[PDB]
Amino acid sequence: QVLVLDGRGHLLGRLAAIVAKQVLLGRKVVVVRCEGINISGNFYRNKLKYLAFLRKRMNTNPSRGPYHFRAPSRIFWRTVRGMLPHKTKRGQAALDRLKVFDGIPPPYDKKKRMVVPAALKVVRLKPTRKFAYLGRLAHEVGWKYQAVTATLEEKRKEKAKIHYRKKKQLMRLRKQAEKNVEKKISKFTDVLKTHGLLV
Amino acid sequence: SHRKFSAPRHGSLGFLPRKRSSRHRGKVKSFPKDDPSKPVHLTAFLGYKAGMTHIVREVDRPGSKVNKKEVVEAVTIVETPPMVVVGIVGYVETPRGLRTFKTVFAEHISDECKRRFYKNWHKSKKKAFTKYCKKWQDDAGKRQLDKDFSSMKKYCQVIRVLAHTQMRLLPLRQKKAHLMEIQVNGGTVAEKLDWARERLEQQVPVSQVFGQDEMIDVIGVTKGKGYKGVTSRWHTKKLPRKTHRGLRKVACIGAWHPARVAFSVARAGQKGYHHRTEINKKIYKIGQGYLIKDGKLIKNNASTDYDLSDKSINPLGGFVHYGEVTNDFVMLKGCVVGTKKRVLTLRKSLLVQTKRRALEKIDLKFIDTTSKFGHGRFQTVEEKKAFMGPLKKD
Amino acid sequence: VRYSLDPENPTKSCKSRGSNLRVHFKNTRETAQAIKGMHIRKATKYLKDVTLKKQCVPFRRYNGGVGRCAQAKQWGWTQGRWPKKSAEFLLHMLKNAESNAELKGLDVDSLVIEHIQVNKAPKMRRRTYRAHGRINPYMSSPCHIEMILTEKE
RNA sequence: AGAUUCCCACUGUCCCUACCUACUAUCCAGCGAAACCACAGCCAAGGGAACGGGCUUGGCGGAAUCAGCGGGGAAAGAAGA
Ligand SMILES: [Mg+2]
Ligand SMILES: [Mg+2]
Ligand SMILES: [Mg+2]
Ligand SMILES: [Mg+2]
Ligand SMILES: [Mg+2]
Ligand SMILES: [Mg+2]
Ligand SMILES: [Mg+2]
Ligand SMILES: [Mg+2]
Ligand SMILES: [Mg+2]
Ligand SMILES: [Mg+2]
Ligand SMILES: [Mg+2]
Ligand SMILES: [Mg+2]
Ligand SMILES: [Mg+2]
Ligand SMILES: [Mg+2]
Ligand SMILES: [Mg+2]
Repeated sequence: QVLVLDGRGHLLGRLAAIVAKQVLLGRKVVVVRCEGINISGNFYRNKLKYLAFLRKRMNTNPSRGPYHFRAPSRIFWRTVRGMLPHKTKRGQAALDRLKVFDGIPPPYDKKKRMVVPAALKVVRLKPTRKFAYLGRLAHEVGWKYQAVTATLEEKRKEKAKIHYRKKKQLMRLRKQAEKNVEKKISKFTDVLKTHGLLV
Repeated sequence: SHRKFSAPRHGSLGFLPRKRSSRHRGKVKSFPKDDPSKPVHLTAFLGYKAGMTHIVREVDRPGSKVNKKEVVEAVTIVETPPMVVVGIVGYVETPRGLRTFKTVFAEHISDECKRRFYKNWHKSKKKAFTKYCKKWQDDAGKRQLDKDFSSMKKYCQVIRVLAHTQMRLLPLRQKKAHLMEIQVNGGTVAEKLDWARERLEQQVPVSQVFGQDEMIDVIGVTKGKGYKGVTSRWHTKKLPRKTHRGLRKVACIGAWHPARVAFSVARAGQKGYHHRTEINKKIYKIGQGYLIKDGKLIKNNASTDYDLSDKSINPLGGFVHYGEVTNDFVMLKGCVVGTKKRVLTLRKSLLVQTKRRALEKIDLKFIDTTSKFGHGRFQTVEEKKAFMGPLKKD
Repeated sequence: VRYSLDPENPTKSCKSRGSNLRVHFKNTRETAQAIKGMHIRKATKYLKDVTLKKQCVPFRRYNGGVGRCAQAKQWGWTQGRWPKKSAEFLLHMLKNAESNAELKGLDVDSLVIEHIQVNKAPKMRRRTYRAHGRINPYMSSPCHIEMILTEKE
């Protein structure tokens, strides 16, 4: 009853165009690893496109000014808050369904994550164009936590290689008892082929 | 239109929340960087300001007029009694910051530290946290201790240590003590933790932390001066005499069309009692306390190589507003932050100090005894007697 | 006479009322809101420790320019003051009400005050003298008081 | 006790600001007013009777209050001399 999403290879506008509709239609969405997102256009143009937003501070008391968040999470939450009516009680009661994380926390690693195909760089971009990462961007613009994230995204890949090995190890045992037995399940398959399940 | 004549700005915008500091004791924000090369060692230290005095030394720098001349300088005196270790505390490394992990105290915590945790020591029944000290004599406790320590072997990255000051040795009025965390830099966590496990409930003096004339930083709280104006605060000019509604003001606050007022205009409020962090104070001398051996006490603290009198660093009639000094002392350079009887936090240097003036080695010649309390004209007691003579009071 | 809020049982309730008293109205409203649910042997100790600057009375509504005090941190509020007349002129009322709680023949030292009420009053009139030959009025503001005790063990 | 300029002596007018004192302000017990007010009060741009406190598109927002403060409210005064 709760969606999950990856963040590698997906675009920024195309993902937030699916998610700002699926939240308002009553569906809790969690989007993890929002530093592998990449942006269209080359790098230095999206950096001058962003530093011309960092130069815009309210003049007389910038503490009331535009809160410039720098993390790639609170940037993806920024560019969802724009696609929502965030002044009314149907916007402020929708943003408490969304939950954004940098990296990937332990409550959402032992779960199968879904992947949107309509927002991928290899689909929605010609392959002779340029793209730009978001993580190396936030590091260039004031994010202090790549030296922690890179090794906590190293200890789980090492844990999942192990979980894939013991997934293969139970599958081979399954196809060898499925080779020994089928003398006595010879009749429970001539009823499945004529209904289309093992072709 | 435009301002006709240019001018630089009054004050700095780097310190703008000029408010009464929410903490009296200084707080270290930035500990130095470790490497697994050096052996383990502490970084910060906690003391108490007393007063000021002269000094007269020789100068060794080539390329100036003052070479091989007897200059004078002005120092402070910072009394630093030995500190006590009462517990360890670890830290973890997260993307959301740096979370604390686990804290382990000692068995017999003194009552100087049982105070700080209370407000009204007279009315309380002094249930001084005596369920946790059931975990150092029973064999159901030293399991969870050995697993807490193996957890901070494995999952911890930075280890600060809890230390409190020692108040019985001071001529101050109060009887309460200052706790503080101090980071241990060194090798791995196994070495750092096996080092600090030994020092548990011990005294730690100054010289096993510092050395000599290492450039250090001083974090402290300013003298406070009440609710001063804008002339005493930002140091502007005064209006002329012919005014009507005062003259210690600022005339044009803001422009018209920005209908607000900008936040950088000098306004009137609190002055002093702030947090500040001075860098590169150099140490000249680390003395020693009044130690009593062979019946009587020996007090040749300020005996240099050339005076070789037996006088100590207490002047005539004690320091003003502090008392007398029995413990050890460091001898800084220049003024420091804080009024008298103010607690002060020392720290080693952040920076790779390699120049020609922070490598100078220091020889003293003559430490003064100036009883500020009145103009001084003597140095010690007996010379005043062997010079005035006998009195009617005798 | 007929009071505003009717008592639960007039066996157990004693009444009192003062008309056309010369005090202020706002001070008396607030110090007659701090007193509402207490006991009578506590109220007559409080209203003396208001006199001698021990416990304070917090201004919650009529708080224009009223400075703060530290003793009001018991009531969980910052602004208090120590009014004297408004504690005399409704203490001499709890002696009237106690004497009528004896005349009716109840138990005195278990009364719980349940109802107290202060109204506005007809304003008096004087005048003062300002510049340019103008005259501004200088009126007062008295008050009416009525209160209903009740034995609640 | 009239209006102009220059030199001598003197000086906190000024470089460059400091410190002390009296009555006030500040807090308390007492007494206790008026001028004013359509509704009320956070900002940038846009259009608009061409310089909005409210409408539009965005930035954002946490009770109740004390001493100060003069940028604004195209502030108050007077049916423009
Ligand atoms: Mg300029
Ligand atoms: Mg004038
Ligand atoms: Mg002196
Ligand atoms: Mg003195
Ligand atoms: Mg009110
Ligand atoms: Mg008058
Ligand atoms: Mg007249
Ligand atoms: Mg009063
Ligand atoms: Mg307009
Ligand atoms: Mg308006
Ligand atoms: Mg509206
Ligand atoms: Mg104004
Ligand atoms: Mg105007
Ligand atoms: Mg006209
Ligand atoms: Mg006219």
